[PDB]
Amino acid sequence: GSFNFNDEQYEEFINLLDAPVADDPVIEKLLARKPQWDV
Amino acid sequence: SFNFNDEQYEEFINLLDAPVADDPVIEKLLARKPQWDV
Amino acid sequence: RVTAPEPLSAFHQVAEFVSGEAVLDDWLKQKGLKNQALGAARTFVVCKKDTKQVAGFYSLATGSVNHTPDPIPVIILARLAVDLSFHGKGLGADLLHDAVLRCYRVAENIGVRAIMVHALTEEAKNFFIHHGFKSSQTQQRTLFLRLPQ
Amino acid sequence: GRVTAPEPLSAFHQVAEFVSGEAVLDDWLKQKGLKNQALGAARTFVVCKKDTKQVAGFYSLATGSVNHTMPDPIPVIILARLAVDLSFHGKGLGADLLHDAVLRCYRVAENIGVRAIMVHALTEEAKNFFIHHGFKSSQTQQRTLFLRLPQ
Ligand SMILES: CC(=O)SCCNC(=O)CCNC(=O)[C@H](O)C(C)(C)COP(=O)(O)OP(=O)(O)OC[C@H]1O[C@@H](n2cnc3c(N)ncnc32)[C@H](O)[C@@H]1OP(=O)(O)O
Ligand SMILES: CC(=O)SCCNC(=O)CCNC(=O)[C@H](O)C(C)(C)COP(=O)(O)OP(=O)(O)OC[C@H]1O[C@@H](n2cnc3c(N)ncnc32)[C@H](O)[C@@H]1OP(=O)(O)O
Repeated sequence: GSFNFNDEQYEEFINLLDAPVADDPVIEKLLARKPQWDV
Repeated sequence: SFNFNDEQYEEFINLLDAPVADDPVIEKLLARKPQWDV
Repeated sequence: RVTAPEPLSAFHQVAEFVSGEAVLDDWLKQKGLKNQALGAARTFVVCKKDTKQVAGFYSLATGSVNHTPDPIPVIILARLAVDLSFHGKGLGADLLHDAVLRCYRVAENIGVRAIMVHALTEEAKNFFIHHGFKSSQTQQRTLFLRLPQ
Repeated sequence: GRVTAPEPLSAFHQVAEFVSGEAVLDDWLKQKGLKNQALGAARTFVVCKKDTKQVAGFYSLATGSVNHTMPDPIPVIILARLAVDLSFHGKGLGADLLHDAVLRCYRVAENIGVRAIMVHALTEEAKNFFIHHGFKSSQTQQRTLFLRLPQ
């Protein structure tokens, strides 16, 4: 144990924990949908 | 705006504080039925 | 083949807008601009390209949930409508896409916790269920979508 | 043939004839497994051939922390080891052990609040086994992977 992280190791890790939370696949499809004005 | 009764409020708060969903790959791993419960 | 959503202005032509739900069509024509100016509700429209004729729209409004604990802020997706000329052409889901992403950005800046919907018909309810909204089992035709954080 | 449900490594388990393909893991099991089990340094779960105590596969969970030297502590679970005996390769046992290991770390997270599983991959074929099952590859350290745990 007791692994020691530099500033960007620690930051990468913190960003993985606090990362944009996932959602249900139907909701994920809705967010991924490319609308008829985005060509 | 909106007044919720105790059951309405509870359903709502349980939806907010509900566990975060898992990555679809990870969800498959958690759902896996392993070769020892055969 | 339709323009990107833009905030409702007095220059948008909404007089000949027909969705199939007259309550929504009447709100747009008679209350859209007033609420835009009051800030009570924010309406976004899509137009036929190279025109200002409204093909579809939705309205976002701020609300709060209280217990009969300080109030919990939510966004109300008050309205979403497509003109009958554009029905079943995937525009309704394109507007819901835009509406939900917009509510994600609002959540990041003021911390609203959920999108709330009060469906008028039970067919409207199933439009939202089909796109990942959760149906309240303690209230009729009320749906929720949890927002990040 | 058939294999037993995971159980904690005990003195009754036969580990002398265990070969995974990675010698460092096989040596740790035979020479350090029981001692660390008793000390509580790392905690090893084994699957055996049914009606037997011969180890077909195992993994080790250990508690660790992510630190900055002002005050920045954070507990994590270390998946220190995961190995299948070459006799049991391509029977889906490696993924069955990872399934068990991750569920176990979910239950640990519910009770002590560890934030993530950390994995230090030795071979780069092992790295891609974890990526294939949802683990995220660190870009600031080579062969280090993470899985966020609930809460
Ligand atoms: C009351 C409130 O707060 S908002 C209520 C909703 N609005 C209304 O009821 C107003 C009148 N209705 C309308 O304006 C429209 O018909 C809407 C909003 C219901 C949908 O508009 P449409 O243009 O028909 O939708 P669109 O073509 O984008 O539909 C795309 C997808 O939604 C599905 N869908 C559309 N309406 C429904 C419905 N009522 N139930 C289930 N699925 C539906 C389509 O089948 C399609 O699914 P798929 O891509 O998986 O095959
Ligand atoms: C110290 C540490 O960091 S522990 C990690 C390092 N471990 C080792 O090096 C030990 C030596 N190797 C082994 O014991 C094994 O070969 C392992 C653990 C790497 C893989 O376990 P196995 O039992 O061989 O794999 P299994 O048959 O269960 O494979 C299941 C899945 O993994 C995938 N997989 C297996 N090996 C690999 C690989 N090298 N790269 C990517 N995916 C892989 C398969 O494609 C399969 O996916 P699928 O079910 O969707 O088709």
